Amino acid sequence: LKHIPKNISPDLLKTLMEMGHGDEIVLADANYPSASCANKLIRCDGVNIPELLDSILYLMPLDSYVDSSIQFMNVVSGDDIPKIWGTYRQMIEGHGTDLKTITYLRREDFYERSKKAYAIVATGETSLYANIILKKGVVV
Amino acid sequence: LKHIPKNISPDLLKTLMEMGHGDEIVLADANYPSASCANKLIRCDGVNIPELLDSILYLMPLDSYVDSSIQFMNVVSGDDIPKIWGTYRQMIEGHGTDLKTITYLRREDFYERSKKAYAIVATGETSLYANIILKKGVV
Amino acid sequence: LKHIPKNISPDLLKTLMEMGHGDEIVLADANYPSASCANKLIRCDGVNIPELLDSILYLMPLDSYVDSSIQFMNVVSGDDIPKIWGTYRQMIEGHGTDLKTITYLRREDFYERSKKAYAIVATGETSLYANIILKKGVVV
Amino acid sequence: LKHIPKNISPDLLKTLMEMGHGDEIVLADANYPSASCANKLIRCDGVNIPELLDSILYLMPLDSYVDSSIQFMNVVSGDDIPKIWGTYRQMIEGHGTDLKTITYLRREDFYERSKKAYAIVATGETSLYANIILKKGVVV
Amino acid sequence: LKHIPKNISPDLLKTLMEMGHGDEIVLADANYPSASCANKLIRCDGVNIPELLDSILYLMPLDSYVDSSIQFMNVVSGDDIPKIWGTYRQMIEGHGTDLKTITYLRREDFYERSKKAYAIVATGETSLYANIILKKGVVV
Amino acid sequence: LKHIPKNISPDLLKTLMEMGHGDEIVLADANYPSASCANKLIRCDGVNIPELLDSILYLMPLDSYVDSSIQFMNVVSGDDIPKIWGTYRQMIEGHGTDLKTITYLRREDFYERSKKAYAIVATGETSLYANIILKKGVVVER
Amino acid sequence: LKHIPKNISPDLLKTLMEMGHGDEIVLADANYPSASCANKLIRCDGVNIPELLDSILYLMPLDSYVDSSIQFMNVVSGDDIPKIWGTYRQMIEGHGTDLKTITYLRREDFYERSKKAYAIVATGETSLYANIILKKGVVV
Amino acid sequence: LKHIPKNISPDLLKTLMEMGHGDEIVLADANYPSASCANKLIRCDGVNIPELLDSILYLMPLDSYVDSSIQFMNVVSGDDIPKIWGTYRQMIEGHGTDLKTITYLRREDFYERSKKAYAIVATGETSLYANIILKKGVVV
Amino acid sequence: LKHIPKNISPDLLKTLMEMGHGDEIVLADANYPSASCANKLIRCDGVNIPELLDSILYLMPLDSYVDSSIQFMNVVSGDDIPKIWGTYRQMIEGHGTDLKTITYLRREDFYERSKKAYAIVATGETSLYANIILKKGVVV
Amino acid sequence: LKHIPKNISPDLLKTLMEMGHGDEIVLADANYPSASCANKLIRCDGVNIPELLDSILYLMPLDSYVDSSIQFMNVVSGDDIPKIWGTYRQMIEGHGTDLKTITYLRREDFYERSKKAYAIVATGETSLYANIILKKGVVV
Ligand SMILES: C[C@@H]1O[C@H](O)[C@@H](O)[C@H](O)[C@@H]1O
Ligand SMILES: C[C@@H]1O[C@H](O)[C@@H](O)[C@H](O)[C@@H]1O
Ligand SMILES: C[C@@H]1O[C@H](O)[C@@H](O)[C@H](O)[C@@H]1O
Ligand SMILES: C[C@@H]1O[C@H](O)[C@@H](O)[C@H](O)[C@@H]1O
Ligand SMILES: C[C@@H]1O[C@H](O)[C@@H](O)[C@H](O)[C@@H]1O
Ligand SMILES: C[C@@H]1O[C@H](O)[C@@H](O)[C@H](O)[C@@H]1O
Ligand SMILES: C[C@@H]1O[C@H](O)[C@@H](O)[C@H](O)[C@@H]1O
Ligand SMILES: C[C@@H]1O[C@H](O)[C@@H](O)[C@H](O)[C@@H]1O
Ligand SMILES: C[C@@H]1O[C@H](O)[C@@H](O)[C@H](O)[C@@H]1O
Ligand SMILES: C[C@@H]1O[C@H](O)[C@@H](O)[C@H](O)[C@@H]1O
Ligand SMILES: [K+]
Ligand SMILES: [K+]
Ligand SMILES: [K+]
Ligand SMILES: [K+]
Ligand SMILES: [K+]
Repeated sequence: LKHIPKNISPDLLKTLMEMGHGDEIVLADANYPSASCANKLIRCDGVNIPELLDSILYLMPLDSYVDSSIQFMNVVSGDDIPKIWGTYRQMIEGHGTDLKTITYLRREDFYERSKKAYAIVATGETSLYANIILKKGVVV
Repeated sequence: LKHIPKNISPDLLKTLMEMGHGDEIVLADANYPSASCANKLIRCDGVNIPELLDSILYLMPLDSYVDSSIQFMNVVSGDDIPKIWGTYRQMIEGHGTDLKTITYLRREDFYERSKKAYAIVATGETSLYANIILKKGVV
Repeated sequence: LKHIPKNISPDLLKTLMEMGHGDEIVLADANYPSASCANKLIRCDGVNIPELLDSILYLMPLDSYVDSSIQFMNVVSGDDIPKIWGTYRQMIEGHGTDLKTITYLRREDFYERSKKAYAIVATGETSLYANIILKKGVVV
Repeated sequence: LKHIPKNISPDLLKTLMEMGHGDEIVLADANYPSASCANKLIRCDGVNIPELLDSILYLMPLDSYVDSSIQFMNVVSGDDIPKIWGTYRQMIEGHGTDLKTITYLRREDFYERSKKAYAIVATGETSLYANIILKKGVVV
Repeated sequence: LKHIPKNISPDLLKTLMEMGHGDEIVLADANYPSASCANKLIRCDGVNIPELLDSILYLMPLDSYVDSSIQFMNVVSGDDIPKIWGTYRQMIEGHGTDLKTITYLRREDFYERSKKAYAIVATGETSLYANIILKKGVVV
Repeated sequence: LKHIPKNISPDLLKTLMEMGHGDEIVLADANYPSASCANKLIRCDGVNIPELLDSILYLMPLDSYVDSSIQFMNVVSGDDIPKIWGTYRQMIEGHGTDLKTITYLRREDFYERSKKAYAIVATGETSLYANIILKKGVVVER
Repeated sequence: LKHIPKNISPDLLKTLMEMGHGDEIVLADANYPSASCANKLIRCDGVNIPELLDSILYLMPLDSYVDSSIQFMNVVSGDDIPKIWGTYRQMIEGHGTDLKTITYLRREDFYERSKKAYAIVATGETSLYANIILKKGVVV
Repeated sequence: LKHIPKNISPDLLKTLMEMGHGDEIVLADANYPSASCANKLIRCDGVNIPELLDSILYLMPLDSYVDSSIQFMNVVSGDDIPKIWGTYRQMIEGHGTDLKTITYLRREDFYERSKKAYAIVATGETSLYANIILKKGVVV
Repeated sequence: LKHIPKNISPDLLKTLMEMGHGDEIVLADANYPSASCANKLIRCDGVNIPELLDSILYLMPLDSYVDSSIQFMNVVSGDDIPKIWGTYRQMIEGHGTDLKTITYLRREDFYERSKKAYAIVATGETSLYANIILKKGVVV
Repeated sequence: LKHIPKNISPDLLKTLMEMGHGDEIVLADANYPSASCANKLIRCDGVNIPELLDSILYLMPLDSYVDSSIQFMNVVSGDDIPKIWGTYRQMIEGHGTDLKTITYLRREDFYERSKKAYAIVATGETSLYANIILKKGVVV
C-alpha cells in the first residue's frame, strides 16, 4: 500500500492494529525459539531487526504508563555485548523515546515474558542477543 | 432488520441472545487490549460506546442479583476523572438502572475480569478509560 | 432479550440480520431434507412454521423488486390441498404483503431453489407440503 | 423417525446415546447461561422442559448407584418457588423414579456442576428456576 | 438407550433423523469402497446388513413417492445370484413394503448413486453383492 | 496505530495489504447481500462508505490497466439516482482519478462481479444503491 | 484385508499400532461413559469384548515391565462378580499371559485411569463390569 | 505389532483397510509430485518401493474384475528402461498374480489416474520411473 | 540451520521438498495478486526475487523434459523491459540452465498458470514485471 | 532436493528450522510412546536412528549453554547396556561434540522430558532403549 512501511507483512500490521495498550510484541532473532514460545507466531525470516524496529516505532507508540516499555536480553557471562543495541538505542531515540525505558532481562526471564506476549515475530536477524520486547501504549 | 437497533451487529446480537443470567460482556475502548483478553471477540471498530451502551440497555436487562452489574476501569489517583463517565451515567439512569450499581476496578482487576467475561466488543471509542463491563439480568 | 420474538433462536437472528436484499431463506417442514440441501443449516426442531413465519415477517420485509417473494411447494395434482396453506395466507396478508406474490413450485424445482438459498431452517412442522421460501427486501 | 419422540433433536439423541453410566445432562431454562457453561452445547430454543424431561426419561434410565440422580436449582430468598417443580415431580414419578432422588443445589453450586456435565441443552422454558440436571443410569 | 434397537450407533441414528424425504442411505458390505464414495461416512464394521436393515426399516419409512425405494447391486453376468437377496426380500416384506420397489443397478451406476446419497454405512457384511440403497419416506 | 486512517479495521488493512494488482474489493451498503456473495467477508457495520472510500483511496491506487476501475450499481426505474453518487464522484476526483473510469452495472451483474472480488466489506451505509467496486492498481517505488 | 483379524476396524488398528510401550487402551462395555472419558475415542458399537480382546492379544504384546498389565472394573456390593471374567481368562491365559497380572480397580479409580489412557473403545458388550484396561509391551 | 508387516505405517494400514473393491493406491518414487496430485497423502519417505510392494501384495488382494490391476509409468521415448521393473515383475509373481495384468501408462495418463486414486504414498525410492498403481480386489 | 541457504523460510523449504518433477512454483513480486491466485501461499514479504531465485536454484533442479522450465511475465504495450530480467538471466546461466528455456507469458496467461502452480511465494520485490515460474526437475 | 540429507522428511526439515536455541527434539525408537507423548509428532517409520542422528547433526548444532545437550534412556538394570549406544557415540564425536554432554535419564524422567520437547520423531529403530533427546544450539 501507499504510506505504510514496506517491510511489514499484512499479518504483522493486523496484529499491531489489534494490539491494545499494554500488549507486548517480541522481535526475535533468527536464533530465538520463536515457534515454541509464541502465543501468536508471525514469521518474517527475510527481515533484520533494526529495519523492522524502525517501522514499528513509526506506527506503534510505546507504553508510557510503565517504567520499562522496551526490553533486551542480558548476555550470559563470558559472551560479548552485541553492538546492535547501539543501532537500537540510536533508533529508539529517533522516534522521540527516552532511552531510560530500556531494561535488561536475563535469558530465562526473557523466555518467560515472550510466552506472555501477544505475538512473536520470527526475524532473520543474524546478530546474537538481538531480541527485543515492545510494549504498546495509548494512541493520541 | 426492523425493530432492532441499527448499531448492533449480527454477531453481537447472537452473543447477547445466547448470553444467560450472570454472563458478562465488556464494551472496550479503542485502546483496550480486547483481542489479547477476549475469550470471544466482537469487533465494532466504527462504533462508540455511549451509542452502543444505549442499544444494549434497550435489549438486555442488567443483573439485579448482584451489588454491581456495571463496572468502569478506575483511573490512577489522582488523575482526571473521565468526562464520558457522565454521559454513560446519564444513560444508565434512564433505562431505569440505579447509579449506585456502578463500580470501579483497578486496571489489573479490570483486565482479569474481562478475560472471564463471555465476550469483549472492541469499539472505536477514542476517549480514555471508557470501558464498561455489563452483567446480564433475567428476562 | 427484550423486544425480540421469543421463537427466534440466536443463530437464526444472526443469519436473518446478515441476509441482504434478495437472499432467500427456507422455512422447511419436519419431512423436508433440510441438511442435505442446506448451504447453511439452522435447526429449530421444536418450532412450527406458523409461529416462525409470523416472527420472521415482523422483522424482515419481503422483496418488492420481483414478482414472487414467497414460494410454497406444490402438491402432486391435486390430492388434499394442505390446510396449513390457509394459515400461511392469513399471515402473509396483513403484514402486509400481497397474496399474489406467492407462486407454487414443483417438488424438484423447490429442492433445487432451496440449495441456492442462503439458509434453510429445519422445523418440527408435522404438516405436509408446509415448506416456505421467503425473499429478503430492502430495509428503510 | 418412527418410535422416537418428536421433540428430541438429532444431535440430542446422539448425545443421550453416547452418554454412559454416570454422565450428567443439564436441561436449562431460557434464562440459563447455557452457552457460557457448556462443555457441549445443544440448542433447543423452541422446546419447553416438561415435554423434554418426559421424552428423556422414556429413553434414558436414571442412576440408581447414587442417592441423588436429579438436581434442581434452589431459589434465593425471596423468590417464588416455581410451580413447574410440581409438574416435574408429578412426571418423575410416573416414570417410576423415587422423588427422594431429587436434591436442591444453590445457584453457584448448580452452575459449577453444569460445567462438569457432559452436555447442556438450552431450552425455551420461560419459567424461572426451571433448570434440571439428570444423571444417566444403567441399561439392561 | 431404551426403545432404540441395540445395533444403531449414535451417529447412525443422528444421520437417520437428519435425513428428510427423498434422502438416500447406502448399506455397504465389507468389500464396498465406502470411504472413497461417501459424502458422509458412518462405520459399523461389526454389523451385518440384514440385522441393520431390520432396525432401519423399523425406524425409517421408505419413499412411496417414486418407482424404486430400494436398490441392490446387480451381479456381473455369470456370477451367482447372492443368497442374501432372499433374506432381504423376507426382511422388506415384513414392515409392509412391496418388493416391486426393488430395482437392480450395475456396478458403475451403483457407485455413481452412492456418491450422491446422504450417507454410506460401512458394515462387516462378508457376503458379496450385499449392498442396499434405501430412500427415506414421509413420517406421519 | 499512528499514520493509519482510524476507520480501517485490523482485518480490512490486512486484506488491503494482501491484495495485489487487478484484485477487486466491494464496499457494500447495509442492504447489500454481503455475507452471501463474499469470497472473503469483512464486517464494518458501524462505518459509512464515503468515510471508508476516502481512507481506501488514500492507501490503495486504482488499476490504470483497464478502462473501468470503479463500478456503481445502476438503479431500476422508478428508483431515484442516489445523492451519494455525487459525494463519491467528489471523493474520487481529488485523489487523482478520472471520473471516466466509473461504469455502472445492472443489479444482477454487480452481484456476480462481487462474487469474484477478493473481499466484500459490509458497511453501515443506509443510502440506497451505494455499493462500489474498486480494483487495486500497481504501487510504484518513488 | 488378508492376515488381519476381521473384527479390528480401520481406525482401531492404527491406534493400536501408534501406541508405544506403556500406553493403555480401554475396552469398554456398552454402559461405560466412553465418549466423556476418552482422550481418543474409537466406536465399535456392534462388537462384544471377548471377540475383540482375542484379536488385540493376538496383535499387541502386554507390558511385562509393570506388576499389572490388565485391569478389570471391580463390583460394588451387592452386585455379582460377572461370568465374563471367566471368558476373559484364557483368552488371557490362552495367549500366554500370567493371570496374576490382572488387578482389580474400583469404579472411580477405573474412570480416572481410563481418562489417562491413550484411547477408549466403546463396544456393544451388554454384560456389566466387562471393561478392560490393557497396557502395551515391547515388540521383539 | 505382531503379525503385521514391519514397513507399513499406522496411517498406511488404515488407508489400506478402508479401501474397498475398485479403489486405487499409488506407490510414488522420491521424484513423483505426490503432494500435488494426492487426494489423500501418506508419506513414507524412508521406505523403498519393492519392500512396500511386498507387504501390500501380502495384505491386499488385487482387482480381478479388470484386465489391469497394476500400472507402471512408461518411459519417455528417449530415456532408458529402469532396472527396477524386473524387481517388480519378480515381486508380482511370488504372490499369485499374472504379469499379463501389468500395463504401461504415459506420464500424462499416469498423473491423471493418480489424482483419481484414493491415495498416494510418497516413498524414498531413488530409481526413476519406479511408480506403481495398485487396484484393490475383493477379500473372501 | 547449517548448510541451508539463509533466505529460505521453514515453510518454503518444506514446499520445495514436497514438490516433485513437473510441479511449479511462482516467485511473485510485491505487486502480484499472490493471495487470490495461490493454491498454496508462502509469504516472504521481506525478500527480493534475485536472492531467492539464487538459493532456490542451488537446491532445486529445473524440468528438462519440457522446452520451457522458466516463465517470465511479458510487459504490456507499453512500459519498459525491466532490468531485473538481465539479473535473472545472469543467474539462470551459471547454475547451468540454457537461457532458451525462458519463455514469456502474456499477463492473463501468467495469472492462469499461477492458479495451477503448486505454490506462490509473495516477495517484497518492488521491481515491476519481476515474476518468475519455475518447474521442478528430477534429482540424483 | 540437492545438498540436503536424503533421510530428512519435508516436515522434519521444517521442524528443525522453526526450532530455536534451547528447543529439544526426541528421536524415538519403534517401541516409544511417541504419539501419546508428542506435543508435535513427525512420523518416520521407515528410518533408523543412527542414519537420522547423523543427518540431523550435519544440519543442527547442539546447545553449548547447558552441561548436557544429549540424553539417552537408561536401562532398568534389569536389562543390559544396549550396543546401539557406542554407534551413537562414534557419530556425535565425529561431529565435533564432546561425549561428556551425554547424560542418562530414567524411564519416567525421559517420558516427562519428551512431553516438554518441541517435537518427537517416531522412527523404525528396532534397538531397545535407543531414544535420543537433542538440544539445539546457536547458529553463527
Ligand atoms: C544465547 C542466546 O540464545 C537465544 O536463544 C538467542 O535468541 C540469542 O541470540 C543468543 O544466541
Ligand atoms: C491508560 C488506560 O489503558 C487502558 O488499557 C485503556 O483501555 C484505557 O483507555 C486507558 O488508555
Ligand atoms: C412429499 C413432500 O416431500 C417433502 O420433502 C416434504 O417436505 C413434504 O412434507 C412432503 O413429504
Ligand atoms: C435467578 C435464576 O437465574 C438462573 O440463571 C436461571 O436459570 C433461573 O431461571 C433464574 O433466572
Ligand atoms: C464385485 C463386487 O464389488 C463390489 O465393490 C462389492 O461391494 C461387492 O460385494 C462385490 O465384491
Ligand atoms: C434495491 C437495492 O438492493 C440492493 O441489494 C442494495 O445493495 C441496494 O442498496 C438497494 O437497496
Ligand atoms: C455400575 C457400572 O457402571 C459402569 O460405568 C459400567 O461400565 C458397568 O457395566 C456397570 O454398569
Ligand atoms: C521422468 C520421471 O518423472 C516422474 O515424475 C518421476 O516419477 C519418475 O521417477 C521420473 O523421474
Ligand atoms: C502490470 C503488472 O501487474 C502484475 O500483477 C505485477 O506483478 C507486475 O509487477 C506489473 O505491475
Ligand atoms: C523398556 C523400554 O520401553 C520404552 O518405551 C522403549 O522406547 C524402549 O526401547 C524399551 O522398550
Ligand atoms: K513470512
Ligand atoms: K466488525
Ligand atoms: K436447535
Ligand atoms: K464404528
Ligand atoms: K512418514
